[PDB]
Amino acid sequence: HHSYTWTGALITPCAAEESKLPINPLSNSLLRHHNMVYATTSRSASLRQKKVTFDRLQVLDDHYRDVLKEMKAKASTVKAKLLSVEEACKLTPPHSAKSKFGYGAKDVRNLSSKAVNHIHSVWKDLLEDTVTPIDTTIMAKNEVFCVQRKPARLIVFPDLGVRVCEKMALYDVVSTLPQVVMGSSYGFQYSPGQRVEFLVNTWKSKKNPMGFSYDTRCFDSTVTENDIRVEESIYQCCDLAPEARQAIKSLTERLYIGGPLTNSKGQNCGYRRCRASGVLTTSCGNTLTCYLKASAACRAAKLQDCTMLVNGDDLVVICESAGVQEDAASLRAFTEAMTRYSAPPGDPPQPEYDLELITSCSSNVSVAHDASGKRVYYLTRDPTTPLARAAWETARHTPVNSWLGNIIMYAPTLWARMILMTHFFSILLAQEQLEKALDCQIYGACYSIEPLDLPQIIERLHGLSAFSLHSYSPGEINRVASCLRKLGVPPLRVWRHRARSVRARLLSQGGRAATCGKYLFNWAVKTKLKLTPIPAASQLDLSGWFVAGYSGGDIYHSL
Ligand SMILES: CNC(=O)c1c(-c2ccc(F)cc2)oc2cc(N(C)S(C)(=O)=O)c(-c3ccc4c(n3)-c3cc5c(F)cccc5n3CO4)cc12
Repeated sequence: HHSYTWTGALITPCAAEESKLPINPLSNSLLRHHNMVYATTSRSASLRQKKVTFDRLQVLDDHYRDVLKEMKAKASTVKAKLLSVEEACKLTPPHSAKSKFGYGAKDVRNLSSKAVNHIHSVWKDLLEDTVTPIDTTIMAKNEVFCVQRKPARLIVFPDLGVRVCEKMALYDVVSTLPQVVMGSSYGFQYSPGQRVEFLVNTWKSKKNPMGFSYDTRCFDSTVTENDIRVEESIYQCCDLAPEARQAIKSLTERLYIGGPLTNSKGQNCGYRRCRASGVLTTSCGNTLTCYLKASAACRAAKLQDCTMLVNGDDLVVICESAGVQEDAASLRAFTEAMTRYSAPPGDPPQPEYDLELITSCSSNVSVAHDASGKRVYYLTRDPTTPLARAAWETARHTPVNSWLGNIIMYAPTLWARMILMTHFFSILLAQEQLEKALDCQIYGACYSIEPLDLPQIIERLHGLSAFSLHSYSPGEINRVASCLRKLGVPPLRVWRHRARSVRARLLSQGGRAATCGKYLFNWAVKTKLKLTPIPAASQLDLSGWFVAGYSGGDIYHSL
């Protein structure tokens, strides 16, 4: 019952891999301690192979099926549509992996005869054959990190044409079903502001609250054949088209339950009998399965009035405290129940009695005050990885503009404001590329964002508060200042002076650039300005952004 089977054929790269941090003329103005930033190469694969390969034992009790019965009752109310070849195509990222059958993401998007005809052929094959496994490619992910070295994380994905077909059958399912099944617990519906709003309102809803995060070790590898089959039965509860029922049935048996692994060179690396990293249903499946096992463990553990938040594999449980000795006991029962459902933790879960001490998705809640002195809750994180990736992106132009994702995800934070905005606007001005749109991958999907749109984007994701925050927690300020010392990043005082300049430079540019100057760098001035909401913000079409998450989803959005 192993998560993976292997042959001995190595996981081979598709290109040349740079491990050591590239050095520009701009590099030293951001990060001086270069020997601390590295990128994971395919050389590291053999170590992840070991970690992600283990046997899984599942013991399903009455709490599991009781919760499943309920999830299916909600699922039965969902009606989902079969996406047109044209709709799924228009949802393909432009720099998505090409097909082995002579067409690319650009071909797919422009609706080329060659591309359209193959998608039609793969779809037909899906409807006629429900048993032949579908091949997948195994790739080592080249991600940037800081010291104190991780091995290369792995991505399993099917051919371009299968990804278009997954979208036709399940894009509407993954979009509408999880909120119906999980309610306010489906994390992927919330904008960062909506999420902080949810946790606080939830933390407050409890007379005496206790919360904890639960992180399963290699969650993808803990997902079993029953788990994947159980998810299919949730999808099949929807009112679907017969063509969608068959295609979902086919994709499950032939791709989702598992299949063979192949490298870039095309050698059989082995077999997968667990969750694929690069399938549409990764984010959605992991959310439903994590919620199902967690909900059932709460019952098992007898946790009092538990509200939870599920985001893929990241889980947070906020419940009514029964007492410190009781909560800590209840927690070990939760872990024991979880373990039985084949989802044990990496490090054990700790009960927390302060919302600001729970960490999930590498983030935690913090406080600052808006212009009028009012306490404002925002999500923050340790700036170490965002800053090390920003240093990598200072010298190398990447398909993922980590820093732009970071600015969009963490606009109200001290560090995103003072360092990421300041540094990258300085670069954009120098290169005259403020108006040049950038594809940026955020925790799944790909977004085409024009930097000039950051003020209006931020206002709709965080509010005007983000441009007015001050009086940050000392704990936050110290986490940031220690990180800057660790990485050799100039002190925050240096960034306020540079920001005054970038601000002045943006204002002298007029229009949208001056709107970027006025709003993003208003913290830098002593003689502040009282900001108003931006007219263009309400006119931005953010439909389909936060309806759901799409891990290996291969989903694209534009403005
Ligand atoms: C179960 N755990 C949680 O729900 C999260 C917790 C938490 C839970 C309990 C706690 F006590 C303390 C923290 O913090 C999170 C931070 C998160 N960010 C990284 S952020 C600050 O919102 O941008 C996310 C998250 C996950 C997936 C996403 C996004 N965000 C996200 C933002 C985003 C965007 F701004 C534009 C476009 C796409 C976007 N996505 C697409 O996918 C989830 C969580």
